[PDB]
Amino acid sequence: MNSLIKENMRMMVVMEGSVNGYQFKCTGEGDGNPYMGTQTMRIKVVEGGPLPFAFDILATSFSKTFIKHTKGIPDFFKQSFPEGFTWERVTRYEDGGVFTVMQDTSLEDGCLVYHAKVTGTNFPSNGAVMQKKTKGWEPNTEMLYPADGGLRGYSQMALNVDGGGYLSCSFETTYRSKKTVENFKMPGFHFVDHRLERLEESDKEMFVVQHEHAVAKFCDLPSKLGRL
Amino acid sequence: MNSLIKENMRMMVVMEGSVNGYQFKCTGEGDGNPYMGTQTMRIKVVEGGPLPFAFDILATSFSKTFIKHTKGIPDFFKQSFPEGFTWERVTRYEDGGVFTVMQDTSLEDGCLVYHAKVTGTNFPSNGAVMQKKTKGWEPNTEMLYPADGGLRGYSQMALNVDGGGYLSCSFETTYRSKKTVENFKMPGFHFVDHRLERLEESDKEMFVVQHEHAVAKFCDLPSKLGRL
Repeated sequence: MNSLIKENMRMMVVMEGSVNGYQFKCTGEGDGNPYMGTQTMRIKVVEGGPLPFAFDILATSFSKTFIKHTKGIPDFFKQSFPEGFTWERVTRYEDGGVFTVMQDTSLEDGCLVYHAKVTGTNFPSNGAVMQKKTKGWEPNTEMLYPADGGLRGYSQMALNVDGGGYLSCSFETTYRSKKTVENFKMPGFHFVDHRLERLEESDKEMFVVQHEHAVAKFCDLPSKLGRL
Repeated sequence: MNSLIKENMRMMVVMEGSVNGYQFKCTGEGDGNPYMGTQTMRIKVVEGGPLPFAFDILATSFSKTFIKHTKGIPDFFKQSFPEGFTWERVTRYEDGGVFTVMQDTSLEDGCLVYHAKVTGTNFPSNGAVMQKKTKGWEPNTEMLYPADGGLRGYSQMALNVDGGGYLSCSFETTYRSKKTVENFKMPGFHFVDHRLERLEESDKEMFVVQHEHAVAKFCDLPSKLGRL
């Protein structure tokens, strides 16, 4: 309902960085329905492939404009255009892996443009990520509230691994709008349900197709205090 | 649908421990509708009151039998009777407070009986908890999966504070059944939505009434992979 965010939008991304020292670069292009909360991206590893670590640890770093907003929840991301927004995140893994990201989101000639700078370290050589024994993420519920002149999110995610168990992680995200705070409506406390899925891959994950469904919502449960 | 867990059940609790060294003891009694996911408890501070820290940090330690289970999710807790279950948890606060709990849940003469041993430390003297500037929890979504011969949960919660912002925390819980694993159905990966609310208080929180609504569920979002 921002005139610049159409019911169908394209996006492209460049990701550069390293994991455990292993330098790489990826590019991607995709499209989605921003108001329906759906999107698809086709990603290529263009430098350093095939990568010696699980592509799953990169998956959350490739698109916040495509969240369906329900109930009365203002859309931090769609309201930000044309100025756009940034996000920064630190993910911590249960077996010691760490992944840090700085992301810029812009709009140019009608297409969303993403740059992600990423740094991963301390993934154990014996672990599912460096042995490529990982098998995709579960859905998850992000918890958000305004903080520090931006929007803070907190996430906890479970990564399936070979044999049938899970590797957990958590992250904190700080989302920042390039539009001045006086010129958009800030949301309050809310949730975003996510379901990040891999649809296709080839060539030892040198090509990956990912999809996300995402919906901003309140907790569905009734309240004894008349609270959202 | 365990014959020992009736549609209305009573419970009683004893909590003993300390926070920042401050010893205390609480007792409580309540009742609820286990299959509806609702419960109410009336709690008294019987030693050490009035407490010099926010009662809100004790709130999650006072009842897992009262979760409404949807879809196909076996109920770890209701299946455990008559043997019962335990839980252990470590909560970590964003301003450094830490709270550790060991809990036993039994059934005696038709009433649920809880014992919670709690230890809290490193709450800052300047913080909302020790200045009693806290104003109740937001709802939250716990993420669970079987692990270590038990059920693991991961939670992240936001505590309202005076002035309008939040103090965040996270915790990991290990739930263990006293019934042998061969004799009940273990759930898979799932979520529990919670809404823990304070309804009444008196006497500088020497008396507190709390309510919880809790529902076990899958993520509501559609999947491109035919997954729950």
